[PDB]
Parts: sequence; C-alpha cells; structure tokens
Amino acid sequence: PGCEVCATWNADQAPFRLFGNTYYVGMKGLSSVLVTSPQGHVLIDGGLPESAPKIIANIGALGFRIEDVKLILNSHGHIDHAGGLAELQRRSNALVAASPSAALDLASGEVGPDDPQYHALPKYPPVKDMRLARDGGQFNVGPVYLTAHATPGHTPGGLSWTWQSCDGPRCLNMVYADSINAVSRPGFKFSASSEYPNALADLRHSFETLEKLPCDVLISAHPEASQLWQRLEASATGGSDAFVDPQACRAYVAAARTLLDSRLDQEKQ
Ligand SMILES: [Zn+2]
Ligand SMILES: [Zn+2]
Ligand SMILES: [Zn+2]
Ligand SMILES: [Zn+2]
Repeated sequence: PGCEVCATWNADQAPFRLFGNTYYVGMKGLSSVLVTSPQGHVLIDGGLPESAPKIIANIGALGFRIEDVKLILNSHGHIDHAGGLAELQRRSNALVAASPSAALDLASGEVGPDDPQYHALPKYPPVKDMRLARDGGQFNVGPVYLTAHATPGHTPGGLSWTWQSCDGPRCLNMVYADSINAVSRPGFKFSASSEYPNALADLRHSFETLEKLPCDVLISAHPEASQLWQRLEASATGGSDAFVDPQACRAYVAAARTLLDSRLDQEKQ
C-alpha cells in the first residue's frame, strides 16, 4: 500500500553543512534545516510524520542533539512540512513558530477550506504549543536571529525565513524559501476560488517579496526546486562555494512565475 510520491520525498539523505552554522538535516524530497549555536539550535520544518525520526537521526549524525533544539520554524501547513512537527516538539520541548494561517492547520492536523489541497491530504499529528510568526517577525535563540517573511500563494499561510551565517569574518545571507508553486487538488482554481480569493494577489506579492531578498544561500522547502542535489554534488570538490549563488531567489521566482503562467492558461481554457 505504498505511496510512491511520499516514499520518494522521504528517502534518506545524509546530512551536511551548508555554510557556517547552517546544516541540512532533511530528506531527498523534503527540506529540514538546522541552525546551531552554543545556546541551542533552530530547526526549520519537520517533513512528513515519518520524516521526524530521520531528521532526528540526521541531527545526531552531525554531532548535535534534538534536545538542544530550542525553536522550531514552519514554512507552511501541508503534511509534508508539518507532519513531523509534533514528534520534533515532543523530543525537543521546543516551541513551534508558524503563520497565523498555518498555525490553524498545525493545531488541528489538517488544512482548512481555503487550502488548494483541502480534502486531498491526510490528517497529521496536531502541534500542541505554538507561537505566531507574522511578516517581519524576528525570532532568536541566543545569537542566531531569524526573520519571517509572509509568502503565501501555494497556501494562504506560507512563510519564508532569513538569517545570516558566518564562517569567521565572512557573513552570508541565508534564505529558506517556502513553496510558491501553483499546484492543487484537481478542480481547484487559483484564478477563481471562493474560499481562497486572494490566491493570485498572494502569489504575485510573494514573487515580489522573494525576488528582492538578500540571497546568498538558498534552501527551498522542496530541495530540488533550488537544485540542492546538483549543488551538493558540486560541493564534493568545490566546497561551500557550490551552495553560494546570489541570483538563486530571483531564479526561484522566475521559475514559479513560469509555472503560474502555464497554470492560469490551463484554468482559462
Ligand atoms: Zn503520499
Ligand atoms: Zn505544500
Ligand atoms: Zn511540500
Ligand atoms: Zn472535495
């Protein structure tokens, strides 16, 4: 009874350092990112419910502990990013930060009628304790300071995150970009939803937001959308330079715009 899509998304990925105190601890098709400090760590996204043990194992393999995670951040409320959150919270006793809209999904373990994939995803374990992250909201664990950027469209509650990571004197701007791809259950119309009427305005404004972010190192919620595995392969002999590309967020938005244009053409004809 295996789901080939979930199986592919959740496939093992050996964890690795991206830049400075920023590490990848996710899976082949779903990102999770660890940002460390001696005062504890920040963890971004939780994958599917069955991703949580893999993320935890990956944190350990790097030489860190889930017990030292003091803040967990969410991108959006779909099961493939929020499903593992309840377990990660239990194992770390960390608070989870999410947008007001995503937090509604997390609290019930299922999305509402305004989600493009409402009625088309399984329920997942509800997240017990949360903090709301609004646009421009700043969060910290010791010296690592994260800023939330509202980037809805793929869901009404989409959030992207920025912070800086340093490898001594050189600092780079890190970006965890939420999904901004216009995909849905069949029959949903981004151009004509009565439950999510702001979908197009959201996507356009998110495109604007993401494309002008300071952006040295990009990790997308679905890693292949930022070519992470090509970049990782390059890093074997290339080093951290392989992950650095100041044009990455602009290219990410350009690709999403292209997808949206095609999608709107399909909805109209
Ligand atoms: Zn599935
Ligand atoms: Zn999603
Ligand atoms: Zn996803
Ligand atoms: Zn339905």
